[PDB]
Amino acid sequence: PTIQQLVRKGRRDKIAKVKTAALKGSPQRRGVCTRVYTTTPKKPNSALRKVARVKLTSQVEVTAYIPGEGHNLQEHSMVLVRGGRVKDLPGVRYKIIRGSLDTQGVKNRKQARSRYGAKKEK
Amino acid sequence: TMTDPIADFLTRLRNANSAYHDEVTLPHSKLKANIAEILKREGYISDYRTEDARVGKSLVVQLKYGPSRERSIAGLRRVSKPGLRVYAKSTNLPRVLGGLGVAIISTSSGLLTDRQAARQGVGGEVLAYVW
Amino acid sequence: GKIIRTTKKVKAHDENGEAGIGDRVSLMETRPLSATKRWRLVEILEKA
Amino acid sequence: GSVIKKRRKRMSKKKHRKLLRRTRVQRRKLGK
RNA sequence: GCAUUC
RNA sequence: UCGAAGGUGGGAUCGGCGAUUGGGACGAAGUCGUAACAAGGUAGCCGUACCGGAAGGUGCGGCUGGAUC
RNA sequence: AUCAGCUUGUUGGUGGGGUGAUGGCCUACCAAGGCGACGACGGGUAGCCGGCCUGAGAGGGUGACCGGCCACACUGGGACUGAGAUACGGCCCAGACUCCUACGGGAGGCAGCAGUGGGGAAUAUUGCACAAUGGGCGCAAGCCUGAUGCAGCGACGCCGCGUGAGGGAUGACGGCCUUCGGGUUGUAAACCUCUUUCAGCACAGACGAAGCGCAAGUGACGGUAUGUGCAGAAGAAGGACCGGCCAACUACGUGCCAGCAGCCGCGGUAAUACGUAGGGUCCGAGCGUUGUCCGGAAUUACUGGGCGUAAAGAGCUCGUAGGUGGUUUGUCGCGUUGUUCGUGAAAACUCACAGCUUAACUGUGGGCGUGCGGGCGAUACGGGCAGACUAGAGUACUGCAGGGGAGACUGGAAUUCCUGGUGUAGCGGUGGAAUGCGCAGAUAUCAGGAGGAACACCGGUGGCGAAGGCGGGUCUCUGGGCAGUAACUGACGCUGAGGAGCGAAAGCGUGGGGAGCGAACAGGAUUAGAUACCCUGGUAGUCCACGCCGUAAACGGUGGGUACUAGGUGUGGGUUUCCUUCCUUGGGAUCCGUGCCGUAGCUAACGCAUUAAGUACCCCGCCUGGGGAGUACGGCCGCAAGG
Ligand SMILES: [Mg+2]
Ligand SMILES: [Mg+2]
Ligand SMILES: [Mg+2]
Ligand SMILES: [Mg+2]
Ligand SMILES: [Mg+2]
Ligand SMILES: [Mg+2]
Ligand SMILES: [Mg+2]
Ligand SMILES: [Mg+2]
Ligand SMILES: [Mg+2]
Ligand SMILES: [Mg+2]
Ligand SMILES: [Mg+2]
Ligand SMILES: [Mg+2]
Ligand SMILES: [Mg+2]
Ligand SMILES: [Mg+2]
Ligand SMILES: [Mg+2]
Ligand SMILES: [Mg+2]
Ligand SMILES: [Mg+2]
Ligand SMILES: [Mg+2]
Ligand SMILES: [Mg+2]
Ligand SMILES: [Mg+2]
Ligand SMILES: [Mg+2]
Ligand SMILES: [Mg+2]
Ligand SMILES: [Mg+2]
Ligand SMILES: [Mg+2]
Ligand SMILES: [Mg+2]
Ligand SMILES: [Mg+2]
Ligand SMILES: [Mg+2]
Ligand SMILES: [Mg+2]
Ligand SMILES: [Mg+2]
Ligand SMILES: [Mg+2]
Ligand SMILES: [Mg+2]
Ligand SMILES: [Mg+2]
Ligand SMILES: [Mg+2]
Ligand SMILES: [Mg+2]
Ligand SMILES: [Mg+2]
Ligand SMILES: [Mg+2]
Ligand SMILES: [Mg+2]
Ligand SMILES: [Mg+2]
Ligand SMILES: [Mg+2]
Ligand SMILES: [Mg+2]
Ligand SMILES: [Mg+2]
Ligand SMILES: [Mg+2]
Ligand SMILES: [Mg+2]
Ligand SMILES: [Mg+2]
Ligand SMILES: [Mg+2]
Ligand SMILES: [Mg+2]
Ligand SMILES: [Mg+2]
Ligand SMILES: [Mg+2]
Ligand SMILES: [Mg+2]
Ligand SMILES: [Mg+2]
Ligand SMILES: [Mg+2]
Repeated sequence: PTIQQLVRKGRRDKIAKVKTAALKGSPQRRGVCTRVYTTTPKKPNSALRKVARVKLTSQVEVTAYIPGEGHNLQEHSMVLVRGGRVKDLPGVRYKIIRGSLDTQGVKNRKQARSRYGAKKEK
Repeated sequence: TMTDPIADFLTRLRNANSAYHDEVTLPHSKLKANIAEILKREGYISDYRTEDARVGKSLVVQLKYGPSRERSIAGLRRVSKPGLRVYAKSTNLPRVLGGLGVAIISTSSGLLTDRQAARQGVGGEVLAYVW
Repeated sequence: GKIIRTTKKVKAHDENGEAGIGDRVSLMETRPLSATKRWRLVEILEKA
Repeated sequence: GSVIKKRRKRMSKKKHRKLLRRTRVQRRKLGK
């Protein structure tokens, strides 16, 4: 565009879609889970994926993935939710932190331990 | 309509230089004459003269091509233009091809090149780049 | 970097009504003579 | 370009016009 | 003339 | 006299829920056709109008981003 | 602007009032103004700044601490005292809440410091001093100071240091691979000597105080920091990653499972991607993850991008604000430029130098502070002002081509119907048939009549028009274009946000008309079906008058104006020179259209190429991944459809 046009209207930057809106600008949000249930991934992949439906202190209902090989969680469990996109799942945007609040660290972990809330063996 | 005689002058020069024309005819203006004088002194053109036409004077610029037909002007750019006019402080004068080209600066002292302007410590309007 | 032309209205005091519509006038700042008014008419410079 | 691009728009428009046909009287009664 | 589908 | 809070009144405006209802997106190996891509077996598409379970059909004007000659 | 009008003490004036002071600040009268697409009035969000983060810069984001302003002090209102008041630990009233009561009435306000409950992913001690610096009162000694100086707690951040150093073999054990040779871990370890930094145990022990009191005592931190001895490698390493980006690979265990993942993608009984182990790599008292901002992203492009076919030129014009401006003389010195002065607080940043054992940190002196204001200088360029000029633009005059538009009248061919001859039994239709029309006289053929619509040949990738568009003839009214001549005006130009007008076909309203054609609608055929294609019919409509509607692949999928940049060759409209018959499509030159082909240059390619998509300048429109969607909501327009 001509300079006159720029002077008249200007440049308008692309608006940024606010990601991870349900955290309300927090790094993590505490939540109580209503359902725990397995879910199917998108067509090329096939698995039973452990997922919880979590009511956050932000007053938003969210679906959260449960990372790790084995979980303790059931209804009314208190979990800490962080951001985390699981490509396979269609609507899932948040992951539950292992090792925080009611969620136990996954048993027999020896590598990547800090990401799964397992203490070092003595 | 005609809106920038100096841009027209530079593009007539550029197009004839591409076509390997030996001469360029222009409608005369005192500002075009002074630019042509600078181009002669800096070695980008061979010579120029003022002739008469039916209604006004004409500028004839003779282009300079070296042995093996090699263009003496590599590039020609209109910098200040109507509306978006460009002015430079004497300390911010533009460099053309890292200093191997010439910037033509209109000054209260007259038309000068970036080199002259910086020595005299004067700024002005940046008319064109030549390299 | 384009030079932009902008126009500002001003309210000026003249005691005698010597400057009519369309005329070119010189003004000088003064203290507040009322809300808005902060200019006085010095000289009607070129009438038209 | 490919007619595919036109065909996508065609379908959406056609379905909208058909929806407007079916709801014409409803839109009048609910717009009053 | 007619000739749908994977 | 001015005057906070309060009362009354008719509107603005921003949302939430709502029997019922509209379309949209996605989903595995469901049902019905086969409309488009080759002249896709009636060239396709654009605007508009009427019609038909559905894709879509037909009229009028337009385009080539249409094959064969 | 999916917020276009708002304002009546409101805009201005005079006489009073009010204040420290000016002023609708207040008030009475008088005038009818004031502010707004350079976004008024609304709606949403937000304390602002020095700075900070990022970035090559421009820019983007941000305002924690530290420093400067502002605002408020349970919520709302008010004034009083005073030099000064949002009066946090003042007052008065009203409200909400807590508390006391003898029920009459009273009393509170941590957004000071510390602390409690609560909310939350998350943020500390109900320390010690006024010794130092600042402040209040006092002549002063002094008193007061949760300002402040320090201490406590949290790897929360930055910086520094340690967890040992030298030597040590063809290279142990053990672990893990294997081609059963071995190879890795690995000089690593064991062992053999060497130094105790930081921690530990003793003994010294501050500076901060040319202070304070001059009475002679006085350091919160603190018996801390820091020195000097002692013992002994002694007490001190973890985290992530290892498919490609991206440094670092093998074995075993499950085999589309369990699981991994930032993206592409890895798991289907042989996985360097899953889990574990060995080995490796990157970092290290930290390492990862999530959230957030900048970068990469030239992906809003000022620096620094685009719109023929990828997303993008408004359907086409006219024109308002605005933007932009040919040649030349003089002048102003507003833009621009030089110089000087003032200012741009400190801190920060940056250069130098110094002080902490180094560093972080701290201090001192420059620069930085891009800006703004004042004085003085320059006048090329932009602009203002006063002139001049004719090349742009417009007018005049003389010629010329054209389906440009509007109105009226009118011509013939053909289809259909009607009337009447002649004349029969078929006609009509298809790929093949059947519905259908006939035998009550069709089709066919001849004559006459009616009526409506479209105009064969001319007629073309030809002409005209802004686009949509425009073809029988005549007449009337009327628009534009081109050439020649320079007679005239003297930059009057270009473009144009909004706005206005025109705008194929379909459609809509009222009144006419209705031959042919023909959505819908019927039958027939085809087919598994056939709401189609094909056949027979057939209503709106197609036509006219006057309105409305405002869309099209409204296309050159190419906005308008101007200048320049090899040619060749058709064709439409003018001028002119030569060859001359003066035959004339003889040929040249020139101006204005319209085609094809081709250079240079451009393009992702296809292609464009003097009629640009080339080289440039001015103005407008438009794009910013695909879907959702040119949809919803709001609004405007419309009779409706819908735009
Ligand atoms: Mg099927
Ligand atoms: Mg409902
Ligand atoms: Mg088909
Ligand atoms: Mg077809
Ligand atoms: Mg078919
Ligand atoms: Mg087709
Ligand atoms: Mg039909
Ligand atoms: Mg058609
Ligand atoms: Mg007074
Ligand atoms: Mg706020
Ligand atoms: Mg950058
Ligand atoms: Mg007082
Ligand atoms: Mg208090
Ligand atoms: Mg007080
Ligand atoms: Mg507190
Ligand atoms: Mg809590
Ligand atoms: Mg003191
Ligand atoms: Mg004293
Ligand atoms: Mg006290
Ligand atoms: Mg590598
Ligand atoms: Mg950028
Ligand atoms: Mg990014
Ligand atoms: Mg681009
Ligand atoms: Mg363009
Ligand atoms: Mg496109
Ligand atoms: Mg166009
Ligand atoms: Mg104008
Ligand atoms: Mg000029
Ligand atoms: Mg102007
Ligand atoms: Mg400073
Ligand atoms: Mg008419
Ligand atoms: Mg008969
Ligand atoms: Mg007959
Ligand atoms: Mg215009
Ligand atoms: Mg417009
Ligand atoms: Mg029509
Ligand atoms: Mg109708
Ligand atoms: Mg009608
Ligand atoms: Mg009618
Ligand atoms: Mg038919
Ligand atoms: Mg109209
Ligand atoms: Mg359109
Ligand atoms: Mg057309
Ligand atoms: Mg278009
Ligand atoms: Mg152009
Ligand atoms: Mg031509
Ligand atoms: Mg070409
Ligand atoms: Mg292109
Ligand atoms: Mg869409
Ligand atoms: Mg719509
Ligand atoms: Mg609506």
